[PDB]
Amino acid sequence: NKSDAAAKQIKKLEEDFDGRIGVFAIDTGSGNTFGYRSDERFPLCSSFKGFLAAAVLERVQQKKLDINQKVKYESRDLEYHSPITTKYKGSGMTLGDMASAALQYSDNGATNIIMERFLGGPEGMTKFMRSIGDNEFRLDRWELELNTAIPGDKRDTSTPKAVANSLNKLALGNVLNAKVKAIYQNWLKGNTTGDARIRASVPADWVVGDKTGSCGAYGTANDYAVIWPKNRAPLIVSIYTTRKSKDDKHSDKTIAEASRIAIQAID
Ligand SMILES: *[B@@]1([O])OC2=C([C]=[C]C(F)=C2C([O])=O)[C]2[C][C]21
Ligand SMILES: [Cl-]
Ligand SMILES: [Cl-]
Repeated sequence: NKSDAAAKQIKKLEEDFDGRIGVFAIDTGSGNTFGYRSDERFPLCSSFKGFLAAAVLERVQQKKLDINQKVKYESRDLEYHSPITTKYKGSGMTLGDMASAALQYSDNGATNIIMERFLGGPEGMTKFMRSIGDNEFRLDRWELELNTAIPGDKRDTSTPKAVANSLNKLALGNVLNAKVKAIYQNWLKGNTTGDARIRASVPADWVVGDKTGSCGAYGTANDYAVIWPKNRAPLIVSIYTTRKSKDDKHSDKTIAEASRIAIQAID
């Protein structure tokens, strides 16, 4: 009833913007869930940089990488949208600072360096997600080519559900020890690109961590979040969208509204 209506709201919302919306929301207290197109495929865009930061932390934790290790790149042609790597280029950044920049500012340079040097490229990225029991997620290509978001292209996609479950595992589950879990949570919390998405759908006094993607093509944008309400168990939210025509612009407000809806459905 509280779910059959939630779905109606989402279908109307996708029709409204001539597009396609995928949702998965978990209440980790009640075990309640809500889902619309949650097993349909959607492009990741930048949103996997959230999971890359987690992969770095797992390595870090196995004492295969030092979080404080200097990463040099003074002679690199930094990819477009590297706002943070660009500033430190003359001096390198720690591994920690590089991963968090991948997450928090969606920095392409940080992303690519980490995938090449420490994680085994996209295949390694996909392996890491398998290692935690995510079967849907796939990363095929690098920045920025992975952002094409061409309809029916399965490269570099996942499902809203697979994304949610995964976030749950990494942010709230037992893939990371207490120390590194806390860093991960902090990183998520300090994401700077998500104020118009899932965060705009919740009271100001809930803490949120999130990772957004914006493919910049076929109106494809997304956001995922861990939400900690005041007197309540953490929520997980997962919003994925595409649009019909290559030129369609992405809709921040549609993501926020889909977040409003999902949250009400698991409440
Ligand atoms: B990406 O998918 O992430 C991204 C880009 C541009 C602007 C954005 F706001 C964001 C985001 O939301 O993470 C480009 C780098 C790709
Ligand atoms: Cl970001
Ligand atoms: Cl964890």
